[PDB]
Amino acid sequence: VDPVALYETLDRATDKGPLRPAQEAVLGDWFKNYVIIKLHTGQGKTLIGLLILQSRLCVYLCPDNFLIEQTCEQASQFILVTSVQKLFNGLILMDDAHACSDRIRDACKIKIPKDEPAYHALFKLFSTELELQGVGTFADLENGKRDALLPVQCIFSGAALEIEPHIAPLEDFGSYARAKHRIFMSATVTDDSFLVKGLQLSPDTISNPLTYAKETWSGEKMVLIPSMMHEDLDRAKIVAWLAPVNPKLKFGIVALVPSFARNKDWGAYGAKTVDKDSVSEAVSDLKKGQYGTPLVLANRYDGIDLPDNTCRVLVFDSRPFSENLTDLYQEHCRPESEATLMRTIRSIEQGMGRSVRGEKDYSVVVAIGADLVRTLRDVSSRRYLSSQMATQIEIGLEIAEMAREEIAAGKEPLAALVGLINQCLKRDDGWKDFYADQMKKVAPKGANKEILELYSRELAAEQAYAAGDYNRAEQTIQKLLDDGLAHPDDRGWYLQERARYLHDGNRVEAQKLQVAAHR
Amino acid sequence: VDPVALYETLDRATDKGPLRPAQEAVLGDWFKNYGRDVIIKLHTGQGKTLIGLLILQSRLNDNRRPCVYLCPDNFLIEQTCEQASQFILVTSVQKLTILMDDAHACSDRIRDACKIKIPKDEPAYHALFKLFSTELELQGVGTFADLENGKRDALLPVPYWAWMAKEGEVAAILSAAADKKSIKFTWPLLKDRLRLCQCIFSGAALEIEPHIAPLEDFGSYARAKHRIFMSATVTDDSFLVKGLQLSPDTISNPLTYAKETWSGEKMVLIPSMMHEDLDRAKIVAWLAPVNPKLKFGIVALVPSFARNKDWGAYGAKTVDKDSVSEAVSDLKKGQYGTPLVLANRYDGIDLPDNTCRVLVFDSRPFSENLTDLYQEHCRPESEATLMRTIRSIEQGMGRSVRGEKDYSVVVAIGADLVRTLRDVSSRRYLSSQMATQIEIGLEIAEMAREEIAAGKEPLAALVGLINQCLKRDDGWKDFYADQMKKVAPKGANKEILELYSRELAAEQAYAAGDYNRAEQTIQKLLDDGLAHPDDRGWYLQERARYLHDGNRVEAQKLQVAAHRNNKLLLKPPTGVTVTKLYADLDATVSDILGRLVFGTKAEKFESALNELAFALGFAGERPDAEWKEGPDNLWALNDIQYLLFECIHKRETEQMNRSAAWFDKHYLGMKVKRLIVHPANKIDGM
Repeated sequence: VDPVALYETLDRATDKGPLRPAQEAVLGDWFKNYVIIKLHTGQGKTLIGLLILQSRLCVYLCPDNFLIEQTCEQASQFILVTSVQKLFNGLILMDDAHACSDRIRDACKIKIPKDEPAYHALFKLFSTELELQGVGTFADLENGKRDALLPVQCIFSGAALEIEPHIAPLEDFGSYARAKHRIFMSATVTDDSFLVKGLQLSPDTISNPLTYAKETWSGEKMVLIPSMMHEDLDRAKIVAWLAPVNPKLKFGIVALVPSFARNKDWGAYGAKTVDKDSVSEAVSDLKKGQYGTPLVLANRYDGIDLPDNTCRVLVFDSRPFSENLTDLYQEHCRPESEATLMRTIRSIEQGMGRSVRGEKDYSVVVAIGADLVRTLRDVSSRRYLSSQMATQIEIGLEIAEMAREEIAAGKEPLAALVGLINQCLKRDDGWKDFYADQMKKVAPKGANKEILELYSRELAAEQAYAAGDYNRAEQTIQKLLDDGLAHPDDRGWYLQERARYLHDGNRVEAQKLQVAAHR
Repeated sequence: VDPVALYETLDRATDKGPLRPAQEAVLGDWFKNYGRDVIIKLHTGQGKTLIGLLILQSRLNDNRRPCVYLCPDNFLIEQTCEQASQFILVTSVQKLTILMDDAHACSDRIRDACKIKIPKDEPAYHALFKLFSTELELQGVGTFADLENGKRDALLPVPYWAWMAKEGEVAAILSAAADKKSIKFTWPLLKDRLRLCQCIFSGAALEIEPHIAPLEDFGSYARAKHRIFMSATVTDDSFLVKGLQLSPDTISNPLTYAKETWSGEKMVLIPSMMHEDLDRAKIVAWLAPVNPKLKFGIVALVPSFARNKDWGAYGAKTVDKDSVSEAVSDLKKGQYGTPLVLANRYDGIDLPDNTCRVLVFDSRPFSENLTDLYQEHCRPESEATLMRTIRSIEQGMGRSVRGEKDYSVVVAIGADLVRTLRDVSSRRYLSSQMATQIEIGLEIAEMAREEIAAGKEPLAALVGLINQCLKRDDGWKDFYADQMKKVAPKGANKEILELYSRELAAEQAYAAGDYNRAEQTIQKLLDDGLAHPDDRGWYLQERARYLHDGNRVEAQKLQVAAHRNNKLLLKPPTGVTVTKLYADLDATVSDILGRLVFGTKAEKFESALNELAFALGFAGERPDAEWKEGPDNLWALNDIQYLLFECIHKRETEQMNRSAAWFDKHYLGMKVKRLIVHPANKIDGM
């Protein structure tokens, strides 16, 4: 049942030709051998997925329900697909593996808020581990605010009662771990080094992505970082520019924004401030040419398809801070740690994977905020980023250089920004060929072996602490520091991690470690 | 610029893959060569829109411009260049360096646009009727009265000698009618090229047409710098020589894909060769009333505007070639309750995927052109007649597919396609694809007979076979997947090309005034022995036809000899004197039985009432069509006994008087039984 040849048995629509060359190859390499099918989206990952889920003659998986009833239509234009909220139980394929890692993370955080009565039983019951330290800062959480940590496995914070381990406990999804092996998919822009934290699977075959030999470069992403062109284009200007209704544009806007408070900046101009399934409405009307109203989504940097003129402009408004509070509290506590940089970058990259879904596609991405700049400027963070991303980012940086040249030539920053968006929109060949020259810097890479190993140790520390063998966690962090894998601040923070692993043991050693970290 | 590499520079929509293997091979073959004329064939969905546009883009960017694809109709001007959004100049053929699609369809829109048709309502009919009132009578004393009484399909020519003798009077009468919708579009052409043409009368319309469509007159296509007449692999490309003015070379070197065998699916049905309880009288009872179950479009194709009545009475949506532009779009929406009905739409509609999974093909496409009916009268069995009817079969089934894994149910039901698709000689005039697809259609028809032999309802057997193509049946798919291995595309038979090219050159020679060079070319053809002896008489008429402009004595002797070979030809006013007169048998009698029914179209009725003599073994003639006076039908029952038939109101009483006087004049005192064509029996009628 061979997925390179037997594709010619599909009584496909008149609009459907052969396979891509890359599909011919990757289907063959799957077939001869059988993991991350890194390909530029628009190499027909839908078709690759459905042809593996034909060669299994066993089902798809995807972020969340809104798209999946739509995506099954290609089993009509060319076993039944299903979303990931189903089929698993606690006791093949997947798609957009980091984008769906957030959905499978939020399904771990079954928090319940403090106005539901269960907290008032929880707060006194759990008190024996937290009251001994927390009363020094009981202030925000006495009023129900979320801004305070509770100094108690799972984390606890001043907001809701919160079943949230540091790693997402997605192991409570059973058959995910049990099948012989299962293919993923992921755009080549993905930093798949995060998978061992985002999806827990182990470093080895994650380091060998299935890849066409000539797999190279794709997606005309004009990734504007206008926070490195001028402060006249700092974040507040774009909201007050692209949020109004403007049906005179021939393509969709969308905006991706960090919090439900900032819906009051975009929505001040009447944008369609949807929720996590009414997005279907504004995306479908943007397909149906209703280019009038910018769709806007809070804290959903992921799991949206916007092929071709459905979006030539995505506004990536600000540096993400998660739907989950532990991932936020660590941003305060570990401000230049590897964990914080990779956790942010894994979203910064995924928050650009929406507005391109074709191989020859073109797209403005505007990604803005000086804190986002602080996260993307560092060469170490472009080391975390994929080399396709690192190149596309650096091309974005060169466009910001040309934009600063234009402004130095006296061009008003918003009129230069309109000009730049004109270049990508109107297929300006002097821009397209410039971009084609610049793309020769692209080459693919495997997952980063430096980091998969450290994260397997950190992950193993979490599981050993969970498996009743805190001693093996002590050995893991000792071995980690002896190998020198920690960043200079983590050389302090790991004493607090060790202490958290040891507060169930001899209380005094962990206490001395915390005192040694507290400074 | 290079069409091998150009494809990957396309800003193509996310739903579009790479360049196909067939397209890339064929575009190597184009680019390593032509980058003036060459045919192509390429199966539907091999992307002839895509191929056509990589070529026309390729030409447009090396500044060799303008160059244009033709859509076979006005409907498609949007549906084609939509794929300049999904991936330039384009236009409908009725609006006109031109690199075709759908070669026979684009031929025919170039012919029917170049053909006068004047209906009985307008004085333009009656003034010409007054003009030719003597010579039409002297070509059918009987039939000349059925024009004023006005049966739709009584049919008379005006002879070449009549036409040339009254040239300026016709030109004056119809210049005085140059504004009418019956005349307006054709008029800049045939008002000048009079003598090359012929003119034919019927009791509902009259027509005027040249024997070769006047391509050289065109503003653009006549002066083209390159062409490539792409067509579906279904087409027998042999007909394009005269319709599109090819060399034999151009058609002889087609750029098909080097490893092509078969692609595209048509479940061609011939229900009239399954059972008579499945011929057109059965299929009448089922298809057009509204049905709730259907998930796919249905289009009824009928030969002419008068044939709408049955499906319209059952209630299918009787749109026309203009108003179809709505319903064909609502077939994409979901209008599946009510089928369309289209008259004479064997060409120019493209119905991809579920826009049509069922198409009905009612009857043998006797043209919107009287010229082809009267050449079916002059030459009922010639190569030209068999080609011009077989070609319309080969086009009509090509409506309901435009992909390669696309699929379709062309239901072709005619009682005369019985006496059309059977003959292997007639199936010479097909591509190897279309010939094989038709033969698989007859084996499929036999399998429907086997279902009826399993006692199943014949219509339900059709609904079953419909299911076997709707639901991608393992049976039909593997049955086809076994049988089509026999095929690769043909070139063309040089014997046909050379014959047809000499026919063309004879017309062009007479247009040059070299009537003698045309005449010699015809004699040369007969000395090469290619034409069957029954076509020889038409060629003697062809010799005489041009010679009448200046060598009337030999032309008259030739016309006498033409009449001696085949009497249904034109007969001169002087010199000629009246001389004294199992399944394939089932099919041919069924074509006779299908026409002899009382009140049928008169030409069909009379022709069946002549052929019925030979089906009964008598020697038959049509004196009103042969001797041009006297009875419409006359048989010798033996050399002393005869049988006679004649076409109740006042005016019809003249006919039996004249035909009696003719018979008593030429066949003096011979014994006869005399009949009149009426079912009425008071004022034998049989």
